[PDB]
Amino acid sequence: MIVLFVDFDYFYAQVEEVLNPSLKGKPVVVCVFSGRFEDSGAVATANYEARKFGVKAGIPIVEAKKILPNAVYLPMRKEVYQQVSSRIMNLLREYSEKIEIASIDEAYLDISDKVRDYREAYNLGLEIKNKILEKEKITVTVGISKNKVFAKIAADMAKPNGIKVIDDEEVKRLIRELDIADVPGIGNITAEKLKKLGINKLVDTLSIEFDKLKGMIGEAKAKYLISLARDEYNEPIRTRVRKSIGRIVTMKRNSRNLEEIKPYLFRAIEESYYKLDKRIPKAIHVVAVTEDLDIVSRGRTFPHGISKETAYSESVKLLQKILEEDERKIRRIGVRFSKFI
DNA sequence: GGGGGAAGGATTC
DNA sequence: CATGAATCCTTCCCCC
Ligand SMILES: Nc1ncnc2c1ncn2[C@H]1CC[C@@H](COP(=O)(O)OP(=O)(O)OP(=O)(O)O)O1
Ligand SMILES: [Ca+2]
Ligand SMILES: [Ca+2]
Ligand SMILES: [Ca+2]
Repeated sequence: MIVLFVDFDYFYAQVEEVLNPSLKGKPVVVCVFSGRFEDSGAVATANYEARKFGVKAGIPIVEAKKILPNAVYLPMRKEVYQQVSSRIMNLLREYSEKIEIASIDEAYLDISDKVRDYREAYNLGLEIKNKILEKEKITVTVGISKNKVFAKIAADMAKPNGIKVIDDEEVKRLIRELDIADVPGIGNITAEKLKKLGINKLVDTLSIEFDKLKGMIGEAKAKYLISLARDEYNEPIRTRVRKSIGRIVTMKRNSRNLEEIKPYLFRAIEESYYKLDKRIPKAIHVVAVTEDLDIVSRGRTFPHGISKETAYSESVKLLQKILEEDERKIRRIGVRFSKFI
C-alpha cells in the first residue's frame, strides 16, 4: 500500500499569480470582503511572501493591511480556482485509477500498482510535480507514505513546492515523537482534551484506557488515533461524493427583522439551486451566524424532492423558528440542501 | 433494549 | 475584527 498525496501550494493566490505573472515576488492576499464596511472581511489565503509577516488565512483584512499596507489585495474568485483545480485533478487521474479528491486543492492517489516501491513512487512524484508545473504553471507539494494520514503529514513537512517520503521506518519514529496536534483531524479543541489526559504524542494513546478516550474525544476519534498509533491505520482511497450543497452570505448589518433578512436568504437559495444543477434535495436547512459568532440552524426533510418554490416558503418558516427560539441578532444568513434524490 | 432516522450542534480543514 | 462541507456526537422519537 503506497499513497501519494498531492497538495497545491497556497492555491488561490498562486492561481492569481498565474493569471497575472507580474504578481510573482510580491505579497498577494486573497480575501473575502463582507460588505459591512471599509475593508471588512477576512483573508482566505496568502502567498508565502505575505505569510512571512503573519498575514495568513483567517485574520481580518484590516489586520493584514496594517502589517502589509502595500501588498496586493484581491477578491476571492472561487469559480476560477475550481476550474483550474479540476484541470489539475484530471492530470492526476492518469497516474492512478484510485483517486480521492479530498478538496479543491488536495488529492490522494493509490499508486500501489503503478510502482513497486518508494523509489519509483518518489520518482512518480517528480513526474507529477513537473507535469502539473509545465501544464498549469502550478507548484504542488507531494507526500508519500503507507497510508493517507502519513502521506498528508509528509506534504505538511515538505511544503511549499516540496516532495517527501515517510518509509515504514520513519512512521515508527513519528508515532513516538510527532506532536499529536500535528496529526490530521486533530484541531485545537481536540489537541487540548488530549493534553489534559497527558497525551502529547500519538503513542501516548496506548497508555490510556479506551473507555476514557472514548469518553473524552469520542469513539470515532479514539479508534482513529489508536489505529494510527498501533500502526494499523489503513483507510482506502475512495471517491468522495457530494452529500450537500449550500451558500451563506453576510448581511450589511446584524438584524432580527424578517423583511430585512429575506433578500439575503433568497439570494443564498438562488445560488444554491444554481449549484444544485439537476440535483434535487429532499432536505433543507437554514443556517444563521449570530452577532456573537454562534451558529444556529433549523431544518426539515421531505419525503419528496424540493422545488425552489417549496424551499422559498419553507426557509422563511425555519428562519422564523430561529428568531422565535433565539434572541440574538443574525450576522450571516444562509441555506443548505442535502439528501439528494 | 436496540434499530433507524431525523434534528441541532461540535469540529476540522 | 470574525469569510463550503464532511464527519461525528448527542438527544429524541417511533416502534416491535
Ligand atoms: N479561512 C479560509 N477561508 C477560505 N478558504 C480557506 C480558508 N482556509 C483554507 N481555505 C481553502 C483554500 C486553500 C485550501 C487548502 O486547505 P488548507 O488551508 O487546510 O491547506 P493550506 O493552508 O496548505 O492551503 P493554501 O496554502 O493553498 O491556502 O482551503
Ligand atoms: Ca491543502
Ligand atoms: Ca494547499
Ligand atoms: Ca493541528
